[PDB]
Amino acid sequence: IIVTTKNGKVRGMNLPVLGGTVTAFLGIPYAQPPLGRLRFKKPQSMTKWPDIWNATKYANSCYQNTDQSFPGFVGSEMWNPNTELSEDCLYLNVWIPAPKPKNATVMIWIYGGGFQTGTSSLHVYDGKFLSRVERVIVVSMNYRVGALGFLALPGNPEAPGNMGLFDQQLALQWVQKNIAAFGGNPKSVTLFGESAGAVSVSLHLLSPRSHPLFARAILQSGSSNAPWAVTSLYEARNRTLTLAKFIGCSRENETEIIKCLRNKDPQEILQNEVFVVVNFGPTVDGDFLTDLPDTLLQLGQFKKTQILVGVNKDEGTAFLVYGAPGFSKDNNSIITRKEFEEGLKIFFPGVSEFGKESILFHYMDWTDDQRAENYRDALDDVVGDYDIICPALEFTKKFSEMGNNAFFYYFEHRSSKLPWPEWMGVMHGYEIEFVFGLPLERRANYTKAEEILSRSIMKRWANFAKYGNPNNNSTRWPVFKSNEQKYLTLNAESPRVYTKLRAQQCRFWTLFFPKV
Ligand SMILES: *[C@@H]1O[C@H](CO[C@@H]2O[C@@H](C)[C@@H](O)[C@@H](O)[C@@H]2O)[C@@H](O[C@@H]2O[C@H](CO)[C@@H](O[C@@H]3O[C@H](CO)[C@@H](O)[C@H](O[C@H]4O[C@H](CO)[C@@H](O)[C@H](O)[C@@H]4O)[C@@H]3O)[C@H](O)[C@H]2NC(C)=O)[C@H](O)[C@H]1NC(C)=O
Ligand SMILES: *[C@@H]1O[C@H](CO)[C@@H](O)[C@H](O)[C@H]1NC(C)=O
Ligand SMILES: *[C@@H]1O[C@H](CO)[C@@H](O)[C@H](O)[C@H]1NC(C)=O
Ligand SMILES: *[C@@H]1O[C@H](CO)[C@@H](O)[C@H](O)[C@H]1NC(C)=O
Repeated sequence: IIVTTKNGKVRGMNLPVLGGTVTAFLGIPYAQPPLGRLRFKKPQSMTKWPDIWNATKYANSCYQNTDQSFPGFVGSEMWNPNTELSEDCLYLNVWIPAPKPKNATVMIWIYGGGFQTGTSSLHVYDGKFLSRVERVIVVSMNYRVGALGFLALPGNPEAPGNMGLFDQQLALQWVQKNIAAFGGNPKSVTLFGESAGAVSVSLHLLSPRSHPLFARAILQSGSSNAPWAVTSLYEARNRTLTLAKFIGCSRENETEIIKCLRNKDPQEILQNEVFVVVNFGPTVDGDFLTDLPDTLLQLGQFKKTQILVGVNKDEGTAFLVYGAPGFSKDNNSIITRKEFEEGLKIFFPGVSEFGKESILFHYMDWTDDQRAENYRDALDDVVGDYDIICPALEFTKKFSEMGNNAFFYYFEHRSSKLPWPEWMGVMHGYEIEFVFGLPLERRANYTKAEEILSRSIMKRWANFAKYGNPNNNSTRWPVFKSNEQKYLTLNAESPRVYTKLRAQQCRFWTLFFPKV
């Protein structure tokens, strides 16, 4: 099982997957290690090796602070890295079906994590089931996060900004030059990702030099037009200078502020990263991204192709348990009105006190919901609608006004193995295990219905990658058009077709709230 690339030969391994076999290549380098003078710089093309690269084990994860908000709790630690942390982390993984195909569709996964955390070696990102069941080739790459991936000085090639996004772009370039040798069709590539990875996929749609590197796109719970996605270039010069003051590298000569940072330790950078305020994420760098995503969308400046977008029913709950008063994973988080208004101050830092009164009126005082859970559920809807759902709906509507086919889903199933409490519902991030087919292993002790639901989701995802349409006697997933705006619910009982998701709420965020 040796495949010959353009930089050398790589060895793989065969995995027993669901009574069959899947060939996996874990840890193929796609760029020179960004060590020394290459730190904070854009990735350089990988050098050649005459030997055989073994690629039989998940490579290193990029340096990142780990989540320690809930010690020992699996619901938080399942997202922490599971390999050694090092700056030498620019590697990718490939999963080829067995027997080897000849022109298989390729699906490339881009993990999320607020552009500060994440790795492709997580168990929930294991592509072997998807390659087995749907006979697609699955690719995933590690890209730099935090300051080491998004430290920005305007126009300074020592730290230009969006380095982590260029890491993804170079990994897409590797697929165009090498996936044919593995049995994949370089003209049938689909990008899919979740949260910050969905922001990444939607930024590749807005980056012209990425257009020829893929065919279609899938956005799970994220889009680059979200309020938290992209900063301006001056906003990114600040924070970069603020970090320099905290770490002790303040210079009046800018290009040598980076020479001081290149000689600090990676753990030293991570400890001062958090004191700056997404502290180091995508910016309008003028190279990868030339304008704010909302401007590029209004100008029609994006790749014209099909997209598949969707959100989960309870997007906001995961946000609230990490920094909102009254919320806890150890009780029902029944909050008072005072705690509600303090939650708005956290998630709406600059808005006025009348702006917060507008939110409270449209989500609470406009109706008669006198349940004890009113303020709690409404604050989940406020954060979910403002930060995830309504931006994703606006992204899909823009692609539809221009005449591109789009498909929208509404995930409603809560995993029977969800470790978080019940008040959090269908959380941000917990559709991924159904997309990657984890309920198919009967030893994982998912319900039989969850295995069926997972096979359905994997089929719809793979159909969209292969044919540009997720759809047969099953419930048809209609096209999302700008007028009717039909979407499909994803659940274990019976998927339903509805129209205009959260329409009243999104009309408040896009038509009325900007005016207060
Ligand atoms: C759900 O849980 C949250 C989180 O609380 C934490 O988990 C709980 C399961 C429980 O173990 C808690 O003890 C634990 O902190 C609850 O929200 C927290 O509520 C507590 C009070 O119950 C708040 O702590 C208090 O805050 C005040 C500062 O504004 C201050 O007056 C208090 O200190 C005084 O009183 C204590 C006695 O409690 C005394 O020891 C001190 O010396 C002092 O006099 C006290 O620190 C937390 O700030 C709250 N947390 C947040 C994030 O807001 C929540 O109430 C609970 N909900 C339900 C419905 O049960
Ligand atoms: C690569 O894998 C082969 C086959 O298992 C093994 O013989 C070899 O030792 C490995 N290479 C290294 C450097 O360990
Ligand atoms: C794969 O399909 C593309 C069109 O999608 C075609 O141009 C190409 O020749 C095919 N390659 C192989 C190896 O079958
Ligand atoms: C970043 O911006 C804040 C707000 O204007 C300012 O006070 C601070 O000095 C800036 N940080 C710099 C220039 O390092």
